[PDB]
Amino acid sequence: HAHFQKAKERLEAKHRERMSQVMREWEEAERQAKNLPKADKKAVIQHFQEKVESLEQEAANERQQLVETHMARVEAMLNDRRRLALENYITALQAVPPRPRHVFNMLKKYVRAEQKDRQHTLKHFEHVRMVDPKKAAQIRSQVMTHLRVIYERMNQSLSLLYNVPAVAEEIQDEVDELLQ
Repeated sequence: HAHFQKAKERLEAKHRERMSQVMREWEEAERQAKNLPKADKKAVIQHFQEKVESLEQEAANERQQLVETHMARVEAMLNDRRRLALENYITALQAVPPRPRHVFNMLKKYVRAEQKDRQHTLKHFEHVRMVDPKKAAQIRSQVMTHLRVIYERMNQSLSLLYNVPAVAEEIQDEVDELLQ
């Protein structure tokens, strides 16, 4: 996500630099227009106001596209991190004999992968809800659906632990720390 915060910061510096050039050009336009009629003086104001307006719109566009790519990329990576962890956890469960600490460390990596996915998803949805509530209402369903899926999957994965009760009893408390 460093990739993202860096892009984010640069997007801002770009927009802020562009916003500065406009405010200058405006100043000069104002001056190089003093020797002008009212209607022509009001045209300059309108003109730079519309210039600022389009600049803000394109920055909004860049920001949106940036998060969109970010979400896509992070989802593919999180999915893979989850798949590998789940495999290592299931494989630990079937070891003969099963080793409690090894099962726990693999389970922890898997739970953390799922928690990461849930957290990232929720944080991005909440960001939208805070800045643009009406827009959040539009993706609400898709988001909650993805969250429920993560919840069901993690719980089903955790339930596998009860197929090896001896192991479950030995790591139950630490597993609780994990979910608490």
